[PDB]
Amino acid sequence: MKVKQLEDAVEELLSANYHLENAVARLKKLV
Amino acid sequence: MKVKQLEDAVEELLSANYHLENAVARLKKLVGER
Amino acid sequence: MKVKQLADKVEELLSKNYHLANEVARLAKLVG
Amino acid sequence: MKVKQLADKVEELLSKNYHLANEVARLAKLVG
Ligand code: NA
Repeated sequence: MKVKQLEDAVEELLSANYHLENAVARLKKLV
Repeated sequence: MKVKQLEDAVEELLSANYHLENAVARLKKLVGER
Repeated sequence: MKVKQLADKVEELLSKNYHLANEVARLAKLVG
Repeated sequence: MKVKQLADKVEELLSKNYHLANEVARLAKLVG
């Protein structure tokens, strides 16, 4: 299960980056 | 609009932290750390 | 004020983000 | 190595995380 657990960690990081990208997008619009 | 834009950024940061929390929990379980 | 409170909240959440990223980094190095 | 490839992927994505978080911080200070 090591590989499955790392694959899951990777998916969580992809999602974290998605949401930070969205925050960056909202704030550029603001400035 | 700046209040709305900052509120929306906070919401995205809450979601970003939720996913990082999940990645931490996952790797803790993998390596066997409480 | 509202904008100051939200700016402070952004910084609070970013501080937690940096910690969590640091923990992922720490634990990734141990995965073997 | 599957494991090494995924560990390197974690590091790649964390590097991007750190930049995005720095950008939110930079931009929050200009909006606010
Ligand atoms: Na999400």
